[PDB]
Amino acid sequence: NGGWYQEVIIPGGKDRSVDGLVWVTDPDEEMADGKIIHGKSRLFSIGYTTTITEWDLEKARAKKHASGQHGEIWCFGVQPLPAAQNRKLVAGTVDGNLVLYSIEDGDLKFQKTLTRTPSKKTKFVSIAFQSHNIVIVGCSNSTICAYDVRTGTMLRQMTLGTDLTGGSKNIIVWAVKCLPNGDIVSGDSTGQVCIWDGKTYTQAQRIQSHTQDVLCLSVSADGSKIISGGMDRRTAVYEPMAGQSGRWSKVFHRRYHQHDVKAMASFEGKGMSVVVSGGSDASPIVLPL
Amino acid sequence: SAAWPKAEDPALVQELLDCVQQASHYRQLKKGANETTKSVNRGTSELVILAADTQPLSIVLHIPLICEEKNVPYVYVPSKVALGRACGVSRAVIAVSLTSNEASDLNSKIRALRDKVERLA
Amino acid sequence: LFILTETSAGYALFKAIKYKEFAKFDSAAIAVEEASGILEGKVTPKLASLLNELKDEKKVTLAVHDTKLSNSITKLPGINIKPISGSMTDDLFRAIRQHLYNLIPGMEPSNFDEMNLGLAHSLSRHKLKFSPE
Amino acid sequence: IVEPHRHKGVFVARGGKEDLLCTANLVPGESVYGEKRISVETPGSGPDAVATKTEYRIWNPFRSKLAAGILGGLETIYMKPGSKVLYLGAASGTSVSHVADIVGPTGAVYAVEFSHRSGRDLINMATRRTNVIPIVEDARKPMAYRMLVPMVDVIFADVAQPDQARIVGINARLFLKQGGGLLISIKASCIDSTAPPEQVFASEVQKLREDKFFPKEQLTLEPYERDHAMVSCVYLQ
Amino acid sequence: TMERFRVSPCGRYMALVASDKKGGGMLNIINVGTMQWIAQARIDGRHGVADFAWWSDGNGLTIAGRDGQVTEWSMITRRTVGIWRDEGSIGGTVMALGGRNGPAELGGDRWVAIGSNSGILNVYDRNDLIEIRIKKYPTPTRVFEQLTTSISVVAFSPDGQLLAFGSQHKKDALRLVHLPSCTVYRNWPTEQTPLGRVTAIAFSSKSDVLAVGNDVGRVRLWEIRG
Amino acid sequence: LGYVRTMRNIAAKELKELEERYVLAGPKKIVFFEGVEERQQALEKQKARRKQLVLEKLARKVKAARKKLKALADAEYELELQQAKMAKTATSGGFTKSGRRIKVRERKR
Amino acid sequence: KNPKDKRVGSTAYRVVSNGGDPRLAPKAKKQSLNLKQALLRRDRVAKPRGGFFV
RNA sequence: GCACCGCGCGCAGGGGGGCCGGCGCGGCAUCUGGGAAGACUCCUAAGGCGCAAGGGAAUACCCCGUGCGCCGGGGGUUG
Repeated sequence: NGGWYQEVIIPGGKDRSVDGLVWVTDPDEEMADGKIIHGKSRLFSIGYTTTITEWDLEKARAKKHASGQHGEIWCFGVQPLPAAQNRKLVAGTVDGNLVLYSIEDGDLKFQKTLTRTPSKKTKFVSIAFQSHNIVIVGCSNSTICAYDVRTGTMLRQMTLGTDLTGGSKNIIVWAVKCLPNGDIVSGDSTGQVCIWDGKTYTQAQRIQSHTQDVLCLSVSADGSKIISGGMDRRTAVYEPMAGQSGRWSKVFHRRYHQHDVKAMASFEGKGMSVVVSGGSDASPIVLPL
Repeated sequence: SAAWPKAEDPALVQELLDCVQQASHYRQLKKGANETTKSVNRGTSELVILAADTQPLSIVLHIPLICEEKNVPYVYVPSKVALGRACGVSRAVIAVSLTSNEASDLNSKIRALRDKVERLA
Repeated sequence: LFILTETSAGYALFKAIKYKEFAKFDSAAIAVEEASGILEGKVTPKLASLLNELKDEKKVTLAVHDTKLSNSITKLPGINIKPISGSMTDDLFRAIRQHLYNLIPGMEPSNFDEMNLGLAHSLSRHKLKFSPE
Repeated sequence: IVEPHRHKGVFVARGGKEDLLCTANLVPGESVYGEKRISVETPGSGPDAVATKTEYRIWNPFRSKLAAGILGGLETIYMKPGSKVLYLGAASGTSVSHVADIVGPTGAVYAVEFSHRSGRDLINMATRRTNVIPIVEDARKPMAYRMLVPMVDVIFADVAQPDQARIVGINARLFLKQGGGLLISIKASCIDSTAPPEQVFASEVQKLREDKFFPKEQLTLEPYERDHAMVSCVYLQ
Repeated sequence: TMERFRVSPCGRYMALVASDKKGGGMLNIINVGTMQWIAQARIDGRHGVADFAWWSDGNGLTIAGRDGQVTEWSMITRRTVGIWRDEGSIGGTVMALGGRNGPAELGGDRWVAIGSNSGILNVYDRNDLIEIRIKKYPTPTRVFEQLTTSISVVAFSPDGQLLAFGSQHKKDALRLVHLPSCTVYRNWPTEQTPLGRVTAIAFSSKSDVLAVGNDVGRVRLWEIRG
Repeated sequence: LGYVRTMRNIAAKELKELEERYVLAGPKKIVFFEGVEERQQALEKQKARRKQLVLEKLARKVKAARKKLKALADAEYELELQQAKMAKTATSGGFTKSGRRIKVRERKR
Repeated sequence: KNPKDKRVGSTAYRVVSNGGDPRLAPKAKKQSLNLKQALLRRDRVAKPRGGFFV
């Protein structure tokens, strides 16, 4: 409740990094008498390898490893709740193939591969789920693909243009996330933030916000605020424009960090709405949301 | 259904139909189910593209057996009318089979395209 | 510790290390009905004649490695003893079939694999008519 | 002239310009899929000079995965006449007949094939040879033929699925003996068609090794096939 | 560039295709009276935007890109109404949009005509796109395969009774089509009708005069009389 | 064209049979070990003209059969280009004798 | 690390190696870590690093 | 083994290192060259191409104006 006490540090070895972190929290189970068993929360990570690691916070070391024959995993996420005991991780990677791992009953194993891109030069850099069965992935070849997890099919390939600010024509969608009403918010290599329609999968807005590329996004739990953190050490806050629906605009920006803002995540509960942004200056900055 | 190496990505479908149109201008193409079956049986065929919009789908299902016996890659595009006017036919073509030769930029495109089909499989 | 073993012919039970009892069968076309009855987990006469004791449940245990068969025979009220699923029970149901040469002088002093072959042919041709030709 | 090879149950036929592999036909006077066969007698019949007793079916390595391993330098095949082999992926009864002729009448080969047309030809082959039993079931579901398959000695595995090591893993946890044998044929263009095949094969060997096999050897099938490996390994010993 | 544009029929707006292809084309929409940017409509394709057309009430616009994706994009909600696909088009070249008494929420134009690079021009009744949901695979009212080269021009009559579509790359490749019957007129053009290599066509405001201008630089005029 | 197609089918069957016979006549193998000790023990255990003539003969037969199949395949391709050059309408395919490649972009109506 | 393989000329004898990662973490691929940086610094150059120093 | 009044040299090879310099394989945001390339673009010109004969030669290469065809330019009023 505003104390921010650092409890445990579990260090990895030499030549070992951590790129993505995902908690998997089960829903509230109920006993025979009306007592509440809360969700057991398991921590998964990737380390710029082909291996998803599950961490044991009780023993303060790594619990499990899983790996399939594919490239290095660059982004992953846990499928949201609509099933109940059958939840699955979806992981994008370098060479393209969206691998899909299974987690149930204390297990982490490489289940299958949904699809892969035709072009071998498509690298998957960010992933976010719109619903239980629709996965929105950003790619390096200027696309935001929207796959469907059950059959593994492809709903639509959203695209973005060249960057006309410098060279290097391929834009890179560094962070996608999904609003609660269905829209998709995506920060990319131009420092833009695009608002994509949820039903049609076309863009509805381009908001030029940053100068260098937007590296991480965060979306409020009720869908009212968007926080964008870029490589120009800049954090920008957007609220919807009054009147027309689906139109966002940048309320204000400020440079909170001293290097780029590589990751941030939000929390809103028990009288505490924060968003914690960690960058490359090792200082996690907590903003009130 | 029975069309399991389906080409659903529109970028890959556009690449397949562009290579079909280039082979059609090179006269390196066999159009139709019977001519496709003849090219696959004779073994001159480098890649074979079937169409999944066939109304009885079972009239092109014999070609996966001969391609499994002869180790050539087959792939399914969505629309037979698109395949037809990709070849330049003004009819609906349900199966097409594009062949190989000694040295071509088209042969390099064929090798890359069957690599992409093997990525689908 | 009642274990439930199903071979192609009959069942065995090793509760007290060493084998305790059995149930034998041979050479009928109701063997494929037994086979389908454990493809689902339905009522089975050999199952019921095995699990029918007269006293009570004396300790609620029946070790069957497939969870589907376990929670389909949980629902039967004929004996109301509740079974257990495969709690990584590899050692039991692997060692009994590797050391099943010890069992063969007990219930069926013979070689019963010809009806195993016949049931395999019957099931495979049943599925080949399920994909009819 | 016919000699037995180093592998028991496998024969070679030698001539002035050729060297062929062959097996001892369990049904003499009968061929299966159009294969050449040689009639040889044991010596002691000079006045008659009729090749009466032994009929040998020529094993074709261009249609067999296992026969491409034996001519490649497979040190052991883990099976002798009288063993028990589970054949995973029995495509229309091509190699499983030669494996049945290897294991003989006191051996038995359990063929598993999910695909229905190859199941049709497999059962129409398997009617004659009684030492095979065919199972038309998905190999990714071993509890559907757990009643039908007893404990085996060797698992042969030629199935074109990307979770080939997982199929081998569940079938070996349910059917292979302690210290058993595994001969698996790995297809790189089936598992990952973009990586180097050495890397694909090394990842599959590592998956078996964490799946509690012991990789003894790996050899490529590359005068006969393209980008195919054969891993010969033992189970728990 | 500013080469390709379309002014709205109400005269208030004007849309310009932005020269940025990269697997999907956008077009910037400009208020006519003040010459300022007011919107932008982006569609996904392979080479961008083949053509587009404003709706008849003047709000939205239908953008037919290359590789067959056609997109109805409204001006009121300022996002995409829907996306459908031309039947079997390996790549679109031109589009036109006309008639009256169409669907009320899709601009009130009845017919859309999309001509591809093979030579085939599909004509769809726009009351068949509504399944606001658009059908992802509508069927054409009529597929015209009379011209053999890529369809370069297409133009509806302003009262929505004629449709003239022509290819530039053949001498005298122009056809004239009745609506709603979708029948090609067979009595004109004849073998000796001096069309030339047709580069632009234009129907009159009362639709009494067809003007055809060729690659030589000669306009010729034809009274339409029914 | 029909005659060249039948001769090409016969010659392709001959090439397949001859290549099968040549392979049957004449970092490949990897053996794994648990440790350097077992590897060195196996290395201790490793420390403990007719075919040339007939294989050169089969190699010369294989090269002549490949030349024959390549010649018949080039003949069949040249005849398909002759069909394209003599079609009743303008069909793409083949080079002119000046060297410029024929490509017509009309559709077959 | 791992002992390098020894080739007789036909076959290759190699020690298996998985003794690097017991329970700790898998070692990050330096080729993939430098690729994500090269997507972050595309054509852009660094500013001069420190103060007055050679 | 050579010098038993000496360093060192000729040679077998066991392991690890400087991972210094090359080679091979793989990815590589861009940049450079080539091919293909959009059909508004180029398509060599008001003509060209093909097939089959005929005639001549630097005799491997080619050139020229008869019979069938395929386009193109120009001209061109609901045939």
